[PDB]
Amino acid sequence: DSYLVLIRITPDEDGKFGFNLKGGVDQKMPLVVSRINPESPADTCIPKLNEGDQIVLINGRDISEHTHDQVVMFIKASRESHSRELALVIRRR
Amino acid sequence: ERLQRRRETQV
Ligand code: NA
Repeated sequence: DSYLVLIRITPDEDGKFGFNLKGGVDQKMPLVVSRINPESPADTCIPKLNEGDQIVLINGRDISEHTHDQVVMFIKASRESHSRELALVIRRR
Repeated sequence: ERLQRRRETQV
């Protein structure tokens, strides 16, 4: 069955976390990690992000009715925080 | 009913 994982990523020097996103309310699909860049922040945090993970919470925010572009905005905005850390709750099988 | 090509974004 599915389970949740809390993933905390700090972006690299170029402001990148190292993963690709698909999905959003306008895409008729959940938010899904479509690619992990090997050895990037998303690939080397503990626990690490995985391809196929479904993102359900972004820095405490429920994203179930947000568009792809709105979600991308939320992720980039994590880089302006006090620590500039992205905290994802994802769902995995 | 219909489905456009889905966007993918690198972050
Ligand atoms: Na969504």
